[PDB]
Amino acid sequence: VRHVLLRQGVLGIKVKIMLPWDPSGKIGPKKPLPDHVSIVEPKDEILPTTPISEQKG
Amino acid sequence: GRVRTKTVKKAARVIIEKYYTRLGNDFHTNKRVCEEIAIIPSKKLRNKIAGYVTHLMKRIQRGPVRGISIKLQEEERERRDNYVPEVSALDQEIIEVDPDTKEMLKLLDFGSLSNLQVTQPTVGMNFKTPRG
Amino acid sequence: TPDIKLFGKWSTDDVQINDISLQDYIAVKEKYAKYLPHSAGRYAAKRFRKAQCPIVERLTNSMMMHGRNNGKKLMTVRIVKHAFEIIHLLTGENPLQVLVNAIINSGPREDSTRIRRQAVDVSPLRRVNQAIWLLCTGAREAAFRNIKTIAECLADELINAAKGSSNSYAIKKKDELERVAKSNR
Amino acid sequence: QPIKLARVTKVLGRTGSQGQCTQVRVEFMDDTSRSIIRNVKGPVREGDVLTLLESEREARRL
RNA sequence: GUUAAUUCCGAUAACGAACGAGACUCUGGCAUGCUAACUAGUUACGCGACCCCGGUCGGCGUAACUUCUUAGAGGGACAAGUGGCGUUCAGCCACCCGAGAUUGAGCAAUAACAGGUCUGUGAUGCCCUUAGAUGUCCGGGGCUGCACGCGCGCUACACUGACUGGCUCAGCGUGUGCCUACCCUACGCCGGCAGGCGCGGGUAACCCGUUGAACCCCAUUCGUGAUGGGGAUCGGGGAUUGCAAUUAUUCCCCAUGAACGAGGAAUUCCCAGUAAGUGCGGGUCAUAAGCUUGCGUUGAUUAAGUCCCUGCCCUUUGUACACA
Ligand SMILES: [Mg+2]
Ligand SMILES: [Mg+2]
Ligand SMILES: [Mg+2]
Ligand SMILES: [Mg+2]
Ligand SMILES: [Mg+2]
Ligand SMILES: [Mg+2]
Ligand SMILES: [Mg+2]
Ligand SMILES: [Mg+2]
Ligand SMILES: [Mg+2]
Repeated sequence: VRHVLLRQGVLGIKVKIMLPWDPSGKIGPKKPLPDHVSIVEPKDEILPTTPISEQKG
Repeated sequence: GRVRTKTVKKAARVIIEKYYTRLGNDFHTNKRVCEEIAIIPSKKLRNKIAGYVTHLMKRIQRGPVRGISIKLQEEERERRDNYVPEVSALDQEIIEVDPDTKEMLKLLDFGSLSNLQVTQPTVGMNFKTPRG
Repeated sequence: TPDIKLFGKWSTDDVQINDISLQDYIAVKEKYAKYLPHSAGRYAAKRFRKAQCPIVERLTNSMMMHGRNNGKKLMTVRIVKHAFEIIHLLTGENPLQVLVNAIINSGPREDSTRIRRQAVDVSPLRRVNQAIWLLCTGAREAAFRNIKTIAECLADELINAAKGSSNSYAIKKKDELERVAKSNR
Repeated sequence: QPIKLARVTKVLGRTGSQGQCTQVRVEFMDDTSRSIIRNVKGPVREGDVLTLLESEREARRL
């Protein structure tokens, strides 16, 4: 919130800027939003239909 | 009112869609499973999401759920679509034929057939609904 | 006395509730009778948890009114105790039975309301509440600006209400409400 | 006009201008086959007895 | 249909979205479990004091530990389990387990008022004044004036009370200053009191302080009398603050002892540790609480509903209104 002094009067300036989320915390805050539910992707696994072994050592 | 919001419900549907094998019936198990798989900032939202996960899993164990894509139910739906019977119901030994249909088939090229049966016409013309 | 409970020096049993309509809403027999009418609370949390509150505790709670006496529950426990003493030393019966008979006789069976007024029969819990309010109001009106103390007035009002001799203010207001409801129906 | 007891078997809804009267279905405990509908002031639950001064009146169902 | 909610289910010329609500933060409670402790203690011992082996000690000191103390990470509650209602969806009620099955506040959308503030600003446009000043400083007065009416509050109208003694329990807090000249006070004497005189402690879990607060409890005196209820008005005196109290600054003592006998039309606030009674801290403060803001004690009546009044939010309808 700042003031500027023109010749006819005085004007107020309000600048509100929402900072984006970052994991590092330099460009914005570290904590994510309370509404954003970050869900990771499941890895592609192949179900084995034949029982095998991996004996080593 | 203990009504779950869209940030609970859509996230819970995504969790059950991606991790149907991991989740289960017990609240205190699949709550920790959702804590592991999903980045939830707050415990209250985590509990809401886990409770709606338990409720949708109860809905899945009861029957099919509309807004979900389960691999096993999709495979069952694909199997029921790809089910083919033994003999066709279109192949019939006796086919009922109305006399005006017999007249139009006679004026066409296929007048006499092997497995048709011309029936008597339904006498008494009362087919419309009474008014009012 | 581990098995049977003693309300001060008074027995829990031998308290016959005459009206079967007021059987569940008078909590005096075999479960709800305690040593003192004082308690912790929680009875005003749910709607029908007020019915499970014992009737001597309800009289103890309804007695403290009119500004200068709000929140003196030990003091009105003393009042109710000395009033039960005066009830026994006058009538020669169980003060609990006298109070139950006073509630049954002082409770109006009908009232009238705006649906011009139409008369309707009241709930039994509402009837217990109205009786507890009316006998307390009559006892306080008899005790205000008088040599006769509050314990003597409450004892006399409970005994006159159990007798039904139409000398009690609660019995008079009960007959007035019943007569007005008999008129406008 | 004798006095009859009646047990609440079904509460219907709030009646009155300010919403202060419960519309109540009552079964008579003397004659169990006859049952009526009356407006009742006060907190009413299912399964309690009212002491009706007369059984002949009946409230109008809305 | 449901919800405190444009909260969701579901339909669908809409799809994809956004603010708000929700989500969030603090507060309140449950964790005999983790971390902690000579600015909190606990229980055991060793002594000391007293009473007839045992009991008390906030009397002293130390041995493990954190239950009480404080504050950190966690956890715990989600309509999860059951029985019903419901398109068997969204959801609703009750019950078991349980410290909780709606704790309370903050934040709070678009659009606007010609709402308040130039007397918060060295935020400010324009106008006025600018030396005999609307600038600034000093002395006195006023902001308190009193035939009248209104509003927020305090005291009460008493016996469920007053007076006099005895017992007995708190939590918010605050406390020695940049200018700044003004702190909280223990303890010992003088005085009935307001207060005064000296040694100390405290920049604060160290000292005030185990904050010995009131309401309440117990026992006398009173006896329904405008009474020992109530203390307005007023006279005489004594102290503190300040340069200065007169139009009594406040406090203390004696005395004077009014209306007020539960209040008309009208109307305010509220439903659980809530209203009300009751006292204690901060702000204004040199002197100072009938205000306000927080905290603690005792602690209920009635209600789990409704649009009847006052209003608000959707849909439809009508308009000759659009400063509506
Ligand atoms: Mg009296
Ligand atoms: Mg204006
Ligand atoms: Mg001056
Ligand atoms: Mg003024
Ligand atoms: Mg006046
Ligand atoms: Mg006096
Ligand atoms: Mg006097
Ligand atoms: Mg002020
Ligand atoms: Mg018209």
